[PDB]
Amino acid sequence: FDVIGGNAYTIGGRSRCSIGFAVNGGFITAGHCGRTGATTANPTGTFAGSSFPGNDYAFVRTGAGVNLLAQVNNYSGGRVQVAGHTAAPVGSAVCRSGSTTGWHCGTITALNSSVTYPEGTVRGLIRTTVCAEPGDSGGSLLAGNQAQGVTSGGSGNCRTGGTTFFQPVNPILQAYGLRMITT
Repeated sequence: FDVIGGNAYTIGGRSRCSIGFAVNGGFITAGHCGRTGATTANPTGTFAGSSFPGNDYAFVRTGAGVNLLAQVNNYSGGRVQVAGHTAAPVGSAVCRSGSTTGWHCGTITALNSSVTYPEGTVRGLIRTTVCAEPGDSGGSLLAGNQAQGVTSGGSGNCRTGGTTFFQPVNPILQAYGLRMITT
């Protein structure tokens, strides 16, 4: 089974979230998607660290038969190569891949933003003009070929527009001592 950024995965049968990025040992996604020990399908895996609220990140460990690719689905029948994870500055054009709305782009308008979800406050977020809908959570945010973050949440939708916040990738890699797959 191929793990590609932006694709749906399921948790207890529910397509709640999208894949963020492939890393050594599995993939990273949003913490609100599930708690440590929860199991996924497509791909088969287990949450092996989750931080939400406060942060919004998680790592899902995958095992045999799962190919971890340095790619993000562009939802036009192609893939985008993930080349690194150098953070882009405010004003940068960024595109999000998620399993509900596909590929949508916008610009970074703030860093270290806070939002208050029903569950509590999440801080340290990338604020953007990219739209997202439920199902897109956990999905990839790219500036060109550089991983920026995974979809956390926001307001609005892709029909009328909205504001979407992303958990930056660097703190996730640091939290779990992970390296992004490049090849």
